[PDB]
Amino acid sequence: NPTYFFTFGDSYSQTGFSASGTQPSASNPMGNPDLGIGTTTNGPNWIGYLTTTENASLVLSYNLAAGGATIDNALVPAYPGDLASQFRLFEDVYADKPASAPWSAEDAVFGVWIGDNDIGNAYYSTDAETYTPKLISRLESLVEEVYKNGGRKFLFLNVPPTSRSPLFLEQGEEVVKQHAEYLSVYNENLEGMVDDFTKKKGDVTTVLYDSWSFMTKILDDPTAYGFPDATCINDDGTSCIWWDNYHPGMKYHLLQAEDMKPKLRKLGGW
Repeated sequence: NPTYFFTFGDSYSQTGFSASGTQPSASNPMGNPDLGIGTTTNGPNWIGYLTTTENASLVLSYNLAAGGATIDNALVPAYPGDLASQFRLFEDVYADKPASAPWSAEDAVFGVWIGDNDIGNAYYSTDAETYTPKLISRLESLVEEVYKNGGRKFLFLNVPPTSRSPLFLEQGEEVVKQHAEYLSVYNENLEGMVDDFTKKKGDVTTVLYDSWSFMTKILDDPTAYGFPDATCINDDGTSCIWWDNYHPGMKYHLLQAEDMKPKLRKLGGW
């Protein structure tokens, strides 16, 4: 009895899954591409680990995340595959519960990790207090589309401290600070939305995962986690926290997935 895990997000979540590629099955839970391909980590990412390593029962992964995505190109634009377009792909192929993904309220989990690229492209040009609610409201409206389809179990990840990626550190401490302060307001508004949605609906099971505090703990004490420092880059994905100047490697993603497992038990697959 599988859990259907539909995910939405950006390069921290992409695996290159195609809706016309091989579809998830018990023998092939990611569908496509092979587990460990298509990511920004040198191997599996958090979704691959949650699906195949941390799972307590069969999890089938339909991963619609796309590189560089923002929430909606009508707000902060970037690439064609914004979160809105990912939700449209879901509506076009999976929302109506086809034989290849015959999901129900009791066995579908919708995971969303989004907002980093919106912050990264708006943190110096917009007022966080009045602009981040517009981003969060659009996210909520997209979540409502899945609710109307019958989705009831939701996983939201807050934005991690990308302010401390090598890419941002190179821009100076005051830019790190400006970006971090904006990011904090987004994450507060995300938590508020998730709380309000949960209470207003009354029939949903939700998890807000604080990726920000977890990664911050590792960046603040990297050697406790087997990393030599908090800034080095290594594309092996394991020798350093960072796989390139902006994206963490498979070791970080595994540590995060292991941290998430206990917090995901109420969602059915862990």
